[PDB]
Amino acid sequence: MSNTLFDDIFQVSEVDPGRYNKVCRIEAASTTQDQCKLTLDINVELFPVAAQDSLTVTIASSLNLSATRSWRPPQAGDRSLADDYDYVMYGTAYKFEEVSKDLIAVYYSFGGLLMRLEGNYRNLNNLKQENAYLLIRR
Amino acid sequence: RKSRGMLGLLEPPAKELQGIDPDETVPDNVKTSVSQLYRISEKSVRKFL
Amino acid sequence: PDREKIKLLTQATSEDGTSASFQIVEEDHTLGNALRYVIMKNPDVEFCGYSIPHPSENLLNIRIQTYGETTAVDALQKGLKDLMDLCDVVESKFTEKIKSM
Amino acid sequence: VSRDTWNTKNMRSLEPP
Repeated sequence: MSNTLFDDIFQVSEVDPGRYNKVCRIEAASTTQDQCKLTLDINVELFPVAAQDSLTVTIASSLNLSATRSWRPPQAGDRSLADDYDYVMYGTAYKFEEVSKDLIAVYYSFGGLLMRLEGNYRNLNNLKQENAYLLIRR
Repeated sequence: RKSRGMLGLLEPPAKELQGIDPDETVPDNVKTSVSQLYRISEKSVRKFL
Repeated sequence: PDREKIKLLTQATSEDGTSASFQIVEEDHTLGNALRYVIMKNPDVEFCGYSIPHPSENLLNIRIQTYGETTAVDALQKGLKDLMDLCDVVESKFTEKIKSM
Repeated sequence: VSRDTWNTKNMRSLEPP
């Protein structure tokens, strides 16, 4: 509930694999947010995406709502987010840029899978922190 | 800062109310937007120097 | 009592276990890979991997990092025992098939 | 064929030299 930083439904326009066999760069425009655009690299053998399909895209922190320092998966029966999402990535917002007055772009790297999210009014929701989950469901 | 309508304090200010912060009239929205876009801390400048 | 076969590498070992490097002499990819697979099938193990540091040495460093449940030594012991049980299963199946034919 | 030799023959050569 309070851990989702961004949430929108996107209509995919283009899915081009550029010299790739499992990663595509999808282009999607928002629904009812005419200014919000989305460019996203997706593993399409885990989450296949076709041109003109509806994607519910959510950005959240704290997906699950020791000093071992190595990431440990949550328990199998854990009531967490991503139960209702088909594709989840973990990355970091490393760049905020202005594309025009009242319009900014946010850049995420999910281990090299890049996402560029564009919009206007998200200033109290999107930050430059490691905690950023991308949740996509068809 | 000035493209957001608020004051771009390139030059130091000099007035009677120079003590008060010039971002009080801003309604907490473009402040966090500007901090989202450019946020240059004193520690960062000193480390760069 | 072979005190030279397997050695805990103290420099590459965490406090209170859960992370360790073991140096095993006269062993190579054969045991290293099978042991690594079996150990990785342990839910407590978060990092298993071996390396042969140099071809000129009959030597093998296997790395185990666990969570807080068990130690790297216990993970290695469980992996070795599970490798033995796997080999027993294979031997029994092969023997019964050979006898039947 | 189809006859076990490992069961009946003690493996001496498998001992570590």
